[PDB]
Amino acid sequence: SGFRKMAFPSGKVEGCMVQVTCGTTTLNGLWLDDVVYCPRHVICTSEDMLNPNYEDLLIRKSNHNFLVQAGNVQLRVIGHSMQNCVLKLKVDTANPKTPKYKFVRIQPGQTFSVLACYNGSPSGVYQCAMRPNFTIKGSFLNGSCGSVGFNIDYDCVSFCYMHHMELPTGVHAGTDLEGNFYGPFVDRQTAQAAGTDTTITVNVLAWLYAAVINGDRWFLNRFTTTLNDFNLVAMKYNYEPLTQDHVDILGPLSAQTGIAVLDMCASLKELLQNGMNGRTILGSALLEDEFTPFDVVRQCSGVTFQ
Amino acid sequence: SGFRKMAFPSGKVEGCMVQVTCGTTTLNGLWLDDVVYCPRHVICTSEDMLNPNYEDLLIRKSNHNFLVQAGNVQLRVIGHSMQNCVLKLKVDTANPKTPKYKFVRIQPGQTFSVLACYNGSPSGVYQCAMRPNFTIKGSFLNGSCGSVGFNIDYDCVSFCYMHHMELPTGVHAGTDLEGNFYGPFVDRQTAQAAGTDTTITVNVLAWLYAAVINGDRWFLNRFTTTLNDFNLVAMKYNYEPLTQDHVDILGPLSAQTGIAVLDMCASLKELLQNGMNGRTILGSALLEDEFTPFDVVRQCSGVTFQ
Ligand SMILES: CCc1cc(O)c(Oc2ccc(C(N)=O)cc2F)cc1F
Ligand SMILES: CCc1cc(O)c(Oc2ccc(C(N)=O)cc2F)cc1F
Repeated sequence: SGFRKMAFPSGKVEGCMVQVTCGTTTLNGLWLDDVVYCPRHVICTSEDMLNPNYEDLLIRKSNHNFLVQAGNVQLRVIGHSMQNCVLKLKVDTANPKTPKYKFVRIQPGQTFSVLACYNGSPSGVYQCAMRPNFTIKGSFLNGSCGSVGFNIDYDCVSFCYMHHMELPTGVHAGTDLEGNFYGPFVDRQTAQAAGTDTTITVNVLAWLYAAVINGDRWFLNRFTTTLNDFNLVAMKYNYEPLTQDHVDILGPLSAQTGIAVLDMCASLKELLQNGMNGRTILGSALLEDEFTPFDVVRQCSGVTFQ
Repeated sequence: SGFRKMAFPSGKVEGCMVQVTCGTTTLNGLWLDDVVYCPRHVICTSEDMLNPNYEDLLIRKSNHNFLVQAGNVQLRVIGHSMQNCVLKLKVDTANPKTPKYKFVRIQPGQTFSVLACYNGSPSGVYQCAMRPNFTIKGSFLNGSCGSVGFNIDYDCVSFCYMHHMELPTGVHAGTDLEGNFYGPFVDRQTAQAAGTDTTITVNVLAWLYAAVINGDRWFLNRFTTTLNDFNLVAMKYNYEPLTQDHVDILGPLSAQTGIAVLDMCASLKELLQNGMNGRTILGSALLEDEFTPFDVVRQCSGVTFQ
């Protein structure tokens, strides 16, 4: 019993974290096979983050300008290239701790674990979601760039995020492992403001099913609704519109608990219109939206990883 | 910026998790050097959890009755002994992934990371606190027994919890790694109810400092108070009494933010008496008490682990 914000085991990713230093800038890199991936703004100095021309800044960089340190050993850089907003540093040693892995570009609403690192050393792990405005609400300080977000399916690590920037509002932005930013953000210290932080409706519903499974049932009402009628309420509270795809994805949780998806929507509707009246759900006083339906099934069924 | 429920990197502990099977019962064990630690109720059957006599049940067990599997390899058990509520299974192979480690019995209010496991395979990691009633609010399903809680100080893993039981109320109980239960709980399926779940006052205050550091300052009032006057409010809301030791421990956070500890107490007092009026603090609608002062400093300063 009990439901917690749960991250994947980070050991497979810890063995891939290295320290990359260019000039006086040090951040983290990801060492997979014989390539080290890191944010391209490692080549930037302080005066340059306002308006960097990365192509021009890279002309003055050779392989030996990139210092890559794994633990206490220096990796030999034998080639380097820029792919979008990441650099790929070819090293002469394949990472012996390389796990089975994929590179995935996730959709908004999807969750992943972040291994926060500093100077190539892991500091902590927590669970994140890609917000609908393509930011993430993480915990990152100076030097955390290059920290990655990932999912694990048994023995395969799916890397989906690399941390690049912190916006003036305290939220965070980054790229996939191909170097393409999530959302409209750029690796420049400029005026870029995040859009509306809408709530991930399907995730709240999943979390409500998780609450029912674990004994929190006070919010179950006597009402039902339709997708169109619920979405009229979702729009007012800046909730994502619920689609039939979302209903379908919640099928398994609906079947296990015997509560029709549209019944749970009517329960959510009452919670949005009347608040929680000082009660709590799974130890929270607000509606949680960073659990996916698959996360709930995983944690309520005990899926492991080899 | 940003403040998150953050667990330690679990890689050092993942390499120690094994599967222990006795008869038809399978749970998790912790393999350090040439000893495997696991809950002693691995030797129990279903009819036996009501009133087990472990000394008698152990008489019918030999070394070869304990099947210990690390990954896909069978470990050779060459000795076994019961220490309080854990079994120590001497194996003939030292764990080559053994990290620097200690065994620590933590105090209530202290936090730690849990590596939830099933069949010796890690499933996820999350942060927990030892509640003042000596329970923990975890996420454990059948087969999770033997999962451990731990802290890391750079390169030393301090193991402080092994999971044993789930109470009828959905909370969790366990032992230190010497086999002594936290609180009055026993490894028997009996009537044992948890006491008052009081709030860890010093941890809430630490978390309020973390909020100030990250830009949430609306709760800062114009008032101050005394320890005795604040504690009169703490008692009403089932808060731990604050002591001078607690004030001293908050010194560093007080100095960094320039807010006297007793000023922050007066802010907490107003929050308890008037609620949050629908606002949030660090993304929460309730007062969080599972961050220690040391946790806040760690996450706000970027401490790493080698
Ligand atoms: C030119 C691109 C660029 C380079 C930087 O080095 C940079 O610096 C930071 C990045 C992230 C954080 C944080 N806390 O996540 C803090 C930082 F100072 C920002 C930035 F856009
Ligand atoms: C005789 C001692 C004993 C043996 C058990 O095997 C047991 O079983 C469970 C333990 C923990 C959980 C959970 N979800 O944490 C679930 C369980 F069924 C309980 C118990 F007291």
